[PDB]
Amino acid sequence: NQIDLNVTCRYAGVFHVEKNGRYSISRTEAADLCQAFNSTLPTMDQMKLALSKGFETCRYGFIEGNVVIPRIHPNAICAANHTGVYILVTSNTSHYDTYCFNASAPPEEDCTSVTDLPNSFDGPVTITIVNRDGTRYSKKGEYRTHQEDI
Ligand SMILES: Nc1cccc2c1CCN(CCCOC1CCOCC1)C2
Repeated sequence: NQIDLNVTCRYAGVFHVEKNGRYSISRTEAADLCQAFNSTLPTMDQMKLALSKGFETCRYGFIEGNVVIPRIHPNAICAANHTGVYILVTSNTSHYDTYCFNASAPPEEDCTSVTDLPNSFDGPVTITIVNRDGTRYSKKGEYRTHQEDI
């Protein structure tokens, strides 16, 4: 009973989280996930600022209202070579990664590791934060509040 959460650098408080390195988070689970990080789903304005500071990924994730990929550099296999905050328009499916926003984070690029999940609640799951440099932090707990997400 284990979940890996792959997390990125923060840019103006905004970061990306993948569950088990595969698209697998529902919109309701994304909100609970960010809450476990004492974070919220970013607004488009927050995300655009993060992008201006250096934030980009090659993965779809939720923000408040939309599913997006922030892109700085054109890449043919990432958001169809677009730049800016690319908005997913047409999809059959409901499960993606998530973006999260922590207001307490540094204002620009913070590429330090994440070493806590400060607002997870009591639970039976071994939750492991996995940073891009491989550093890991684990704790027993839960963050999902909706039964349909478990
Ligand atoms: N931040 C982080 C920490 C630990 C592992 C990882 C990441 C981000 C990328 N992520 C990629 C996982 C799957 O690669 C995707 C497949 C879909 O297209 C973009 C790359 C791995």
